[PDB]
Amino acid sequence: SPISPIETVPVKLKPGMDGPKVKQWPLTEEKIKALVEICTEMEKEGKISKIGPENPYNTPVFAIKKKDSTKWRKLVDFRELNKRTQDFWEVQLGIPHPAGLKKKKSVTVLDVGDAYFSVPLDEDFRKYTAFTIPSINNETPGIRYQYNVLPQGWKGSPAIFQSSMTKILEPFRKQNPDIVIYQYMDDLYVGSDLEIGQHRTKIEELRQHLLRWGLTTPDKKHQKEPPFLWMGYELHPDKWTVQPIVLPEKDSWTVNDIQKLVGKLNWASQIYPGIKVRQLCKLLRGTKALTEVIPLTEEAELELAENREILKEPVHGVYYDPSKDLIAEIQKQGQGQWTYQIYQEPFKNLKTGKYARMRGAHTNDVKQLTEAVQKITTESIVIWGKTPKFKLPIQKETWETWWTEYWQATWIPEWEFVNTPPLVKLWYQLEKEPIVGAETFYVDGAANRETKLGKAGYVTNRGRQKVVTLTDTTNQKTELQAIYLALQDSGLEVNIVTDSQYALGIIQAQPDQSESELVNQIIEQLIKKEKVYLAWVPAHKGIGGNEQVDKLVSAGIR
Amino acid sequence: IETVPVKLKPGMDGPKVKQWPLTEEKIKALVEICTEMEKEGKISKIGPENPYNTPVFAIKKKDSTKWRKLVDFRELNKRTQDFWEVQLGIPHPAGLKKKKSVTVLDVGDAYFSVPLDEDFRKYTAFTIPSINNETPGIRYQYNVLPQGWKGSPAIFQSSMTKILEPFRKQNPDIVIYQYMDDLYVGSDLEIGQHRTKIEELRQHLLRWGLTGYELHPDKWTVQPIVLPEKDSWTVNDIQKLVGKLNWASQIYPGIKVRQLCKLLRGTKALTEVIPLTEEAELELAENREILKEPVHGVYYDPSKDLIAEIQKQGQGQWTYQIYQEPFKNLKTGKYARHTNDVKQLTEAVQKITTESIVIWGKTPKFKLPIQKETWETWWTEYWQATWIPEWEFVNTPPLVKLWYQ
Ligand SMILES: NS(=O)(=O)c1ccc(NC(=O)CSC(=O)N2CCCc3cc(Cl)cc(Cl)c32)c(Cl)c1
Repeated sequence: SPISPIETVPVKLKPGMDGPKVKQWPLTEEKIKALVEICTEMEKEGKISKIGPENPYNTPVFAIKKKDSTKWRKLVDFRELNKRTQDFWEVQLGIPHPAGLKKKKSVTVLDVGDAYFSVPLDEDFRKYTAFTIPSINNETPGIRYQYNVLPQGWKGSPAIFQSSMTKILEPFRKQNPDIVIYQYMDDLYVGSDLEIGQHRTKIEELRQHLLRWGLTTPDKKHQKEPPFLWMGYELHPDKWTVQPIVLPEKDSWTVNDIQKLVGKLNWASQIYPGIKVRQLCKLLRGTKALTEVIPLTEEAELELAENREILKEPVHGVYYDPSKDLIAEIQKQGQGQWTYQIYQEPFKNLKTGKYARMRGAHTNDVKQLTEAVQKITTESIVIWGKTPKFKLPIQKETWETWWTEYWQATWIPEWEFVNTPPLVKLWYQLEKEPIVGAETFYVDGAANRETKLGKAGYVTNRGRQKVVTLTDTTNQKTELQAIYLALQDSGLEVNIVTDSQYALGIIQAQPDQSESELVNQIIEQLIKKEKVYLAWVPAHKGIGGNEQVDKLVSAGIR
Repeated sequence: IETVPVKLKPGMDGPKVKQWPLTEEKIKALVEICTEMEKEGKISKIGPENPYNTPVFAIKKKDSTKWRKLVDFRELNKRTQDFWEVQLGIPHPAGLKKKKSVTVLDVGDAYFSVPLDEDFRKYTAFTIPSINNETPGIRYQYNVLPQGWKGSPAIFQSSMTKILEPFRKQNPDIVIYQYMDDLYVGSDLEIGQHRTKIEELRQHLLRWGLTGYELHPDKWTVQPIVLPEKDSWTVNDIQKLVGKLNWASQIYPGIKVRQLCKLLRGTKALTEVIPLTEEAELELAENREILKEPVHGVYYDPSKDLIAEIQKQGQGQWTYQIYQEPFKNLKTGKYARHTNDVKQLTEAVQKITTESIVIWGKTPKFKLPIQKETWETWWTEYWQATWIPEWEFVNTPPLVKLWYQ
């Protein structure tokens, strides 16, 4: 195997740090012998060099046998040198997504033989790679070598190799702009739109160019055939798709089977639309051991079932055509679950995906929709370098109402309404004005930090009044309670005045679902209502009936 | 030119900041710009042994087709602060905010002909990412003073001084202040003469390579918190009026509500009008009288950060406050508008920054009423300045919004 003549990459240890010097443990004779055989071969091939004992550095060597086989493998434990080597630049900051690859007429995969050994190591660095095959027992100085190429498991190898591969490809690229090569580890993906003709030719020219730099690769009849499996996907001449997924037939589920299931479904959801996972996830929370069986909830069951249904029979994604548009569609799937598909030509998907995240404690469909739009928008820029035209299940008017009045700044790239129920809508509006001839409730809550007991109640202005007690609450809780009462005892139209900016905040946002049971009840009230007007006053400022509901819930609490 | 030596703030090292994804057009634009600077020696490709990173973006700058490059050195600036600020710090003229006119001049081309200390260059690495991660980022570092790095003008200080010495000598009453890549030039001249002096000054710069847009500070007066006048006052209105009144003090030394307050007692209907006691009107007016007055007792403290908050007010309007200590406003104002929410927010942010530069010579840390991802994906679409302030993201208190209406 050749050792690329290419320029070296200068390497340093970390400032105020010196190379390693960890002592070599004593080995058995068979181990000792195996290493001698392995090393002199590497030495012959130029991969290593013998050194004196003037060099003061050392890294443990070990030798293991073979998973099944009968050869020996040499293990050099670079932990110590690794903790002393500088940091490098991140190898590869993301991986292409298949839905972003342009179609090529013809593509072939090359792989480099012995990547790391084919490339040299900064001279002034080799000395720190010193290792020692010891002699039989303590006696005798051991045999001592150091590396001349990139060692396996050293911190800088992935970066410098790939950095090297780039340097080496740069020109060929230059004089071949219409051929794309993708570098992954020690694979090359090479595609072009030339007829097989000088595709193979052009391949050959690549190979030579590589071989000229000390890099060797397979030849026709040696190279993988499509579909090329990779990073979990399946790549075909005209499509791509995730690698085969199998949901095991199973009587009993352990935490561990379900964790794995959830993982395959998630993965599956990049191209199988409608994949659901909530019910399954629900099972995992507050978890026990991996080996523990979990009884499958009935929703979890309908969910598992509808998932086997979807996976029943293959689905694939298409590749990307830069001369056409990107359309993204989103459907509300339910309990905070969103689903989406991206295509260029109606219904031939490039990819699919889902969004669920609970963003905040209380939220509404309109906020979720636009969070999904953001997340999909970022993904498009990464994958295609442009944002898609959106098609959303929400009227222009609804959107306009909401964005316009919301405190927080918002935006959405080009979209159009599409009529696919469930449609997104606000489930109630607070008034802008006080309602004439509707009862005013002045509500209030108070909690004792010690006892954690609380009172909550109200006083209206037709003299009505009420006060409830609560036994393990908080101020926040007593103040939602107080508003919840005022909503229980008032019928279709009501003005409510609280001094809780907290409840106000939550409610002005038109939440339509929450993690708080209490906040939900408040919601069904607000939806039953017909005209609610809510308003804030600062508490403990002798003021309206506020001062009364105050003393009312204070007596006893504080 | 022998270079000046630049060192980090002891016990910490270079920026390793992630590069936001860029759209195809901005990447292409960056590949051109970058191929050129390289040919001209401004920057050189680097190798994997440089682990540093600073994000890079492409913008336009008001009324221009030419894409232009913008490097985000916010992080680098923090890490070398000791250098640019208290070692080669640039004094800031209190006079500037006084002038009738201030013209702002891009002067960052100056920097590319001063070489960068060889041992520092690695700290200026940046990356041009590629779409769908198909190819590794193109990686570069600077060989010369980079635009947007607070080190550049600190170092270029004395040259700037030589360049301006003639023009200064001849115009004792014009103030010239440099901040990052820009020159602020303010005078009390009629506007024709002003514009004429700025042309004249363009010619000087023009003799050293360097190659306007107009502020009018001395007329940036208060955004006084406003209370309503109106005959007829509902229970609700008063309720609101004391909420606002109430909040107003805390910053406003000796605001009063007692009188006003009495009006409401018992538990009345909200929609019930009520008369007024004209001693309540006495408060109102003084309050008002006060509410239009410089905060008594609040002063720029040079050793503390500046903070800016911005509330969305609908109908294209935005309010904002600059302060160092909550409710101790150094300044407040509004900004007003085919313009969406993000576009306008970006404009307000720039405007406020540049006011903040003129007045204090440092930019504020912004609290933005917007979701991180939206901001980050959108802001460069409208950004036009050559600097970038710090920012956080927040949820406006419901009340703050109206208490500044
Ligand atoms: N040789 S072929 O049978 O005719 C054939 C043609 C095209 C394809 N696929 C494509 O056209 C799109 S993918 C492709 O060409 N490339 C080169 C560009 C980047 C890249 C990255 C990866 Cl991970 C995989 C591939 Cl297959 C690729 C395949 Cl899988 C096979």
